[PDB]
Amino acid sequence: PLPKPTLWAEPGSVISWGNSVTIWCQGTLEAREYRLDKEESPAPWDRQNPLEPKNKARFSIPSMTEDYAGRYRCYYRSPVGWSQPSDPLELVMTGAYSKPTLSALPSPLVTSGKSVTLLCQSRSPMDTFLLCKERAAHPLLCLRSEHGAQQHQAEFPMSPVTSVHGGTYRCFSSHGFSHYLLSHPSDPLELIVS
Repeated sequence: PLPKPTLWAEPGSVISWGNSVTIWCQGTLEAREYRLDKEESPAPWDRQNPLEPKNKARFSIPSMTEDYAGRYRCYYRSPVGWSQPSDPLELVMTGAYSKPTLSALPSPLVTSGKSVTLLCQSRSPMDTFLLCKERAAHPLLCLRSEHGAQQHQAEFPMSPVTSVHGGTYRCFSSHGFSHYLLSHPSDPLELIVS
């Protein structure tokens, strides 16, 4: 088997509508041709006669839209044949829906040891809500509230609240059936612990 190439995105896998992202696939110097499949799209989604140095291929997305969110796999051909496919790359878009609101009950000012509930609310019916703290770069990996029935809010109970929980939070809403399409992030909520 010809070993799979490596795939990544710059700046990364979470891109706001209208912003730029580049998908990079790196095989070897023996690569004669790179191809990218997008999940659920006709194959191949794109292709490149590498050059480049034939070491890597660049797939540019100048202006992100919902048509680009989802997963991608890269495979390449050398004189020997076709490679195994790369691990899939998830490309998440924010801005598919209006921003939700994020608030703290009873207050974002919390006494250490007590509890608080963060409330994320959406105008559009949503079944998935994600609560992310500062420095969380991958919203899909954040605390998640999933529901069968559509909702207009999700609660994130936090207990106990201590110094470590202090910081800035944002929430996102989505539908689980299109989980790579997120709302705009909510305005930031600063949790202040005393």
